[PDB]
Amino acid sequence: AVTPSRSALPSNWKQELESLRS
Amino acid sequence: KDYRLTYYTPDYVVRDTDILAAFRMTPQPGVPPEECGAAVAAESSTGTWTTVWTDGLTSLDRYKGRCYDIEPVPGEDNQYIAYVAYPIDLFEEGSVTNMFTSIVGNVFGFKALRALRLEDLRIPPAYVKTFVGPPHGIQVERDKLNKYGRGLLGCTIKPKLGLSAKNYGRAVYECLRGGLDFTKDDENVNSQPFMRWRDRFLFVAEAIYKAQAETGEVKGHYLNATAGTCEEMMKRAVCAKELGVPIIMHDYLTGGFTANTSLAIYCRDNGLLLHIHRAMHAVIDRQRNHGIHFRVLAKALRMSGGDHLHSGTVVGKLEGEREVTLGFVDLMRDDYVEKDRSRGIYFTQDWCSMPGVMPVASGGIHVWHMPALVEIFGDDACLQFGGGTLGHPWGNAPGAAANRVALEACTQARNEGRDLAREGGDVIRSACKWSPELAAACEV
Amino acid sequence: KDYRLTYYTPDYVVRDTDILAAFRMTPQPGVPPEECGAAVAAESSTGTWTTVWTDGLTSLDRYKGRCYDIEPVPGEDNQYIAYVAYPIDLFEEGSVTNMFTSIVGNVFGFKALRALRLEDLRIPPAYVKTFVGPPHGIQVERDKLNKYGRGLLGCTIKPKLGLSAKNYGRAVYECLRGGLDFTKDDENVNSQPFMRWRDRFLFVAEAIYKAQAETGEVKGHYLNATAGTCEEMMKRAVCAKELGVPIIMHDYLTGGFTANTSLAIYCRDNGLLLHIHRAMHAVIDRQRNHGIHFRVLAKALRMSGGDHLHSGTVVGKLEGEREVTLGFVDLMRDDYVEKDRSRGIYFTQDWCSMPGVMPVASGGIHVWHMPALVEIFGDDACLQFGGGTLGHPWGNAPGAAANRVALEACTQARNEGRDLAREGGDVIRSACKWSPELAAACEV
Amino acid sequence: KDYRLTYYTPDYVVRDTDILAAFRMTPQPGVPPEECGAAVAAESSTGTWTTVWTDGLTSLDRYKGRCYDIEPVPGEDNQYIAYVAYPIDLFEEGSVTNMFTSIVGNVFGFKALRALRLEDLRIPPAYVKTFVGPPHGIQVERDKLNKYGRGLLGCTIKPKLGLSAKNYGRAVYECLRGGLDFTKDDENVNSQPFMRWRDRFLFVAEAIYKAQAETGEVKGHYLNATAGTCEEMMKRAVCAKELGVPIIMHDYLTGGFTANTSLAIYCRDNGLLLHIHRAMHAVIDRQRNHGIHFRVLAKALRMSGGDHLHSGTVVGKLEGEREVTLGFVDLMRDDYVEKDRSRGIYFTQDWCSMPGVMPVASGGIHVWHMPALVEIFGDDACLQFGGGTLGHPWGNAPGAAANRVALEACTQARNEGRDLAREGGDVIRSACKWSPELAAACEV
Amino acid sequence: KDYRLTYYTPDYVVRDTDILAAFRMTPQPGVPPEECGAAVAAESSTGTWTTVWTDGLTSLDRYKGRCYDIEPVPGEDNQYIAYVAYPIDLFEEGSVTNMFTSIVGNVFGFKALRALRLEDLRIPPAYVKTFVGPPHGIQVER
Amino acid sequence: MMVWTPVNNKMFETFSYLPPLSDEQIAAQVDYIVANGWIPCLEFAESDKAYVSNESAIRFGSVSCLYYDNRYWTMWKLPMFGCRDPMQVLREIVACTKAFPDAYVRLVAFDNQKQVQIMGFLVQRPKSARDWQPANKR
Amino acid sequence: MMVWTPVNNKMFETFSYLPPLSDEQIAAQVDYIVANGWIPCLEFAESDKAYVSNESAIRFGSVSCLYYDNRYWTMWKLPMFGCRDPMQVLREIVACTKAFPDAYVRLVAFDNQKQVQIMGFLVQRPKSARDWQPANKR
Repeated sequence: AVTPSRSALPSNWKQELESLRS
Repeated sequence: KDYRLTYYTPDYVVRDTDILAAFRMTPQPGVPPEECGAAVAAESSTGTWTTVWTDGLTSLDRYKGRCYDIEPVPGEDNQYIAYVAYPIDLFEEGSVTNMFTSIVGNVFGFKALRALRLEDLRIPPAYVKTFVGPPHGIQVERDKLNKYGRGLLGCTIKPKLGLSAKNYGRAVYECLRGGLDFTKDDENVNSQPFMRWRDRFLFVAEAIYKAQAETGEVKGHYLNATAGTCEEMMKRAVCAKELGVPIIMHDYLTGGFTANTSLAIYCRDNGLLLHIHRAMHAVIDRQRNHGIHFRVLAKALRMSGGDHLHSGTVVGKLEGEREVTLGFVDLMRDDYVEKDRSRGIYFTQDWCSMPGVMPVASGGIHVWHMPALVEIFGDDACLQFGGGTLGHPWGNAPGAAANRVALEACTQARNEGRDLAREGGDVIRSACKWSPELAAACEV
Repeated sequence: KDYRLTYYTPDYVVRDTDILAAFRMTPQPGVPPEECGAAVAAESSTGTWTTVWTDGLTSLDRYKGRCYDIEPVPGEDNQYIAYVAYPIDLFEEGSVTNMFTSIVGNVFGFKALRALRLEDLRIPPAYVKTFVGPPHGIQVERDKLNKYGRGLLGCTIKPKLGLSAKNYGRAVYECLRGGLDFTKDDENVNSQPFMRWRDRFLFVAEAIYKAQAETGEVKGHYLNATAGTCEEMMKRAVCAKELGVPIIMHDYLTGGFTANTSLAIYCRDNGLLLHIHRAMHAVIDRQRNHGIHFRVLAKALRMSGGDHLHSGTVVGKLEGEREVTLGFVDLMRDDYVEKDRSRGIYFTQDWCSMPGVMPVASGGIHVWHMPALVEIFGDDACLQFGGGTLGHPWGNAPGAAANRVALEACTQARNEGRDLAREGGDVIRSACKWSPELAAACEV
Repeated sequence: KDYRLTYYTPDYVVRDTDILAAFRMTPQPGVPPEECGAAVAAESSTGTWTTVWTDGLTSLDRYKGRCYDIEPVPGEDNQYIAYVAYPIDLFEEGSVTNMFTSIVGNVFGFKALRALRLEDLRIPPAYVKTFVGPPHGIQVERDKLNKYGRGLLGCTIKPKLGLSAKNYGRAVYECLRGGLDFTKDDENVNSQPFMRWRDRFLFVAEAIYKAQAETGEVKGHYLNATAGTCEEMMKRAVCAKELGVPIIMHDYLTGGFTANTSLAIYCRDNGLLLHIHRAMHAVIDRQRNHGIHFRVLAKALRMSGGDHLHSGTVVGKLEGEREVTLGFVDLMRDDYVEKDRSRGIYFTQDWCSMPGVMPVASGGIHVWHMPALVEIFGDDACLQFGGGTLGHPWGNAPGAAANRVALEACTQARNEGRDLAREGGDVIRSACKWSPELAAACEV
Repeated sequence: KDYRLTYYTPDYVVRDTDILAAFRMTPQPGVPPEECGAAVAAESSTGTWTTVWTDGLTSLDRYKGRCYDIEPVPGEDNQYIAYVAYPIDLFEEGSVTNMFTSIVGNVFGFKALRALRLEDLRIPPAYVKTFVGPPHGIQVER
Repeated sequence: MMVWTPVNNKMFETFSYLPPLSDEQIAAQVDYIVANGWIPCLEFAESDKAYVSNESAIRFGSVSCLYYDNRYWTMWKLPMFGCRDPMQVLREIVACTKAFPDAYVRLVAFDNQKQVQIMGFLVQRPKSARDWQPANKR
Repeated sequence: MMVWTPVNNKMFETFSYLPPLSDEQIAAQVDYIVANGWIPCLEFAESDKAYVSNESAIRFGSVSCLYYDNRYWTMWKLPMFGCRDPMQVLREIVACTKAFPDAYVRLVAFDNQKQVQIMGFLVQRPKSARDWQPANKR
């Protein structure tokens, strides 16, 4: 198993998800 | 018989089909190491004499084990590792019973030795493929149980109210409903006057199906099939089959390899999982100078067949004893294991796609060992809790629920890249904030 | 779990139905003997901790073994004998497997102990009567074999020309024709590429019947039934039955008690005699401070069932090691054995008419040990000759004949009132005058 | 042995009960055709001599095959069709094994021949009625499956993610749910270390029942029963029976006719359908000058018993190779087939109400072959799609749905009187307008 | 399916547990020997096409026979010996039926070949020991 | 990339993956039946009896293999022996659906030569059935 | 001292005893999947198909051992071969729940080295499901 290096999500990821859900 | 020049052949080239053995050897004072290694290779028909008497046999010309290497043990003054090669023609195909008879049957009594311990065996691919092996193995087991990406959780049932079959089943139900994958017959619970086996099986089957209806997850209880006789043992395995329950249990060292292999084949033929308990292993495997190290007995079990194996605890052990435990856990689980002396692995072992066996670890008294267990074993293990679930002040089901929360939060934190060696206490305390069951277990 | 006061109950009155155990116990330094005896009585569900953690069970309330006496071993400084009583309700009726699981299943790993050896067991009449036991026992065996008033004689077959089944049978026939009662499959000869079992059985059956036609005496060969599985094992036992041959063989410690008891019941049901070989016993029984003394394993075998049992040699042993051997020979053979510490007998054993087992002794290289063997064992024993018959210069049949003459002359001299300890050399030399075969064996 | 006047009897009248054979025959240069036809009729007990040696038997007076006609092959210069009649008394009733032993057992090695191919056999009504034959046949199969008026649709499972039993079953579920009638074990998938048979059977049974619950249509998967032994084979057939699943599979040429007939009888007795795979047929049936043409092997299969048979693909074949394929498809399916040389049918075959076998055709890579397949095979066929379903960009279930839409639109268009040879592209494009799955498959 | 670079691996080292096959191979004219050896190694699920179509499987990543050597046949002009290694995991223990199904089940129909003969097989000790074998054999019989 | 839905997406064998056959499409199938000399017949089922089920298998020992309940539907009147004109079948389809508005209706055909059912495809789904999808089944 | 409730308290294997994973918690698990070279895939089921059941066993003989229905769920599109960025999985989670609002959705992962499913944990519970408890399950 390799060490899981983090991936900062895109700045609008919260926003992108909100538009999509609607 | 122990000529030292017939049997100690230090320029022998090891064949691929040979069975290799590494004996930790303690010669009687004044007996040279090459003579002892040769005597162990020879299995002389005189164990009292320690000298050749009747020499020249067709059991001792081409069917002879050869001592091909003797090494000193560092830090010891009278101990050696003797490496013995055995030709594959010596062994009955598919018979663990016969391999132990051939290798350990007589040499441990030889008078030229003061002490003798069998450390490791190299089982060649040509011998490995003669065995049916584990009925399912770790992968198939996870597919059949629908359970991925964490350890499995068990607990032993020790009822507070009686050892009757009905109370036994009530306790099974309470533990399983709370979050445990499995519960466990105690290794001595076979069929007694206080609780006859078929009554136990029926009430446990009601409990398993009740907790399964309630949780919506697959549930099991290791139903002990260990019996006085093969016919009684198969009567119990057949009963489990007919109840449609997932798993049974055998004490392979006290029942025996002949019965264990019969049972493992029944389980392969009828889709039962086989949990293996290792009672009496410490009679054989504990003393450093004499007996048979557990890694050999685990390798034997993997060949004879078992889907889970009791593999000890790592609570209270030093790093060096933990290196050893992880060595045999790799021999249990992996396809290919490389030679690694510091983990006590003396031979490269190629399992040649024989399915691995799930180690079963004793978790400690409490849930704070959960980060260490997840870090050491990884996901392919059952963690057994001996009183985590039941020393819990609110009873079996919240205790089960506290163990499951702690395992899952440690699993989550491990996948998120956190260091469980450092941050595991911080993982548990953070799960205590939203889980009242885990918070009550950590109050203890 | 190891309270010392729940489990160490010196005032306890031992019951008629209790199973008693005597453990030679080596506590870790600083751990008092009463705490260790109690821990062994308890069999705590934590073997790493050595302290009470989860206390209060219905498995620990009425089904608890009790340590009722702890006695120090004279001349030792850190060793004690702990006596543990177990209620008969703990045990599955007729299951040696379960008896071992209950008594030796877990305590040999307990961390408060440095070493632990199980010396003796008192098997109560109420437990003894649940076992089928030996298929025939010595008396039934002598009546069926028509052989009275001397030891039996057997030899292990080690051919000088090949290990093929046909050459194996030639050597059997040759050994049997000269005067031996039995010959012996080697314990590892099960069914190999060089010699498959059913071919071995057929050629041995021709040899047995040839030597029987020739001698006019009943003849046998111990046909090894030890297999990888219970089904294969019973395939072999059935083959022997159908050949109508007298005796088969099992390696009870490597096959297992579950398979051995199944086999012993088959043998009772079909009139086969069952020879028992004790391969791997020295893995368990050799070290004084740890394991399980052979007398316990012999007692287990008598319960599981065997008509003969390999019982060692007394060649090369001191008088004190001989006193031990004669102790377990009495536990094997007799109906009632009294407590006798100097013979290592810790408990009065009442076999309650369970048939005795015939010990099988390794005779030495030569025939000059014959007076000592007859004096020590008496008539109820098989004397096995490992190369008496075959180190003889004229071959197997005169070697057999030399062993039979020496046994019979020593038997005659014993019945006449002669002292075989003193006059045994004079008995052999006097038989050499009229027996050319015995005279040629002596020349060696 | 090859007298030419004994065995070549060109005025013989063919009896109704005779078995007829047509051999395409390539004589060694200088050997006349009448001598070769007679030699094939005779099956001389000397195959290297090529001449009469020991003449006059009761195996060669009334139990002799007679060469009753030799014809030249048009366009060939050294090839002849020899017609051989065999009396029905030569043959074991109901044994395909014995008919091939009698007809093709020896003559293909005869030195007077350079090459020999068995083209066709006339199986008489009197021999046909001795066979159990196919367990159900096409009609019964359609009634049991409730599926009328179109081809059946299959696909072979080649999982993208693993060959484990669980992943195998996931893929089965995804294909079946989308619209396929069947999925297919690969012919080599029997029971391997990566996937043991009983695990495969269980997960496939869950998949079949899941897709059946979802679609409301009867679903199957051809579960490969091919084994090393008849007992292992029947163990698998019994497992399928107990799962209540509809269909199993056998590789009749590599398992053998003896095992295939045993299996076909089990399937008749327990209502299982039997899919037959033809692995190794090209070892025997491919070369034009030597071997046994597939139509003979198909006729053998219909007698031995199978409900479906792999019958090739007609993709990539010329009109003349398509004439041949349709010939043996008629021998597989129909009750009465007339002599038709241009379709390679050399004999009028009366199946005498023996049930027909469903041919299984490889459909191509894509769904545009659907009009040709429906036109050539008609409705009584399974069309297998090897990557139509799985080369589809949206995955297994829309790929299955795209194949089912295309089959059903081609079926609809055929019933409406449209010419699928001309208008099949127009049928598919018109179904693409309302089916997004078919439109995405045609984008490829 | 017959990529020639996936399946023809001329630097593969033969394992001891592999089953080896030697195919005498007659390619269709214009089809190079390395493409034919690879096709026999691959047992492509298209036998009419003789070209890759659906590529990427877990039956074709670790359970693949590899053509590790192609040699010319002396005196012949269009015949080659192709050597194929098969991993022992492909085979059902003790089942001759299944070994022929795995090795000769499909490739003799492949259109890229004009003719194909299976000359020899190397049966490894690890596979040999899974078989019961002859009931007695020559010695026991005598 | 769309997902074939597992919810309420029941199929009824031949032609159920096509749009529901119009009256002209049914008439053209009946022409195929008549030209072949086949005998049309109508069958119907309420929704709970429309698709395959296993409930009778509770009574069985180990013989469920290829047994399923609800393969048989209920016959509407009689097989239309001597049917030559397709307008009789279309009239009978209307009459069955009028008598049984909550019923699936299937058109079957029998071939008296081969003495076997030879067609079966659905001609009517009930509006009140939620079990099936209106060809926006994705 | 509280009582673990037996009513409407269904679990869905790994991580179901934790609070529902937020989008950041799902993204961090997807990072674990990607770093290991594993292949994420989504699966979904309606509430009546979501948890283990025994109904197919009516057809069986004595072979129900470790058989259970509803272990298989329905795949959403395809395994995301070559997935490197976690925002694709998060987008696909939203798309599946939008198409199937009454469905449980689970995220699985496959390890092509060991050729086996290696993860599976739930990412979405349907609001309309009464089968499960909102972490006030006591």
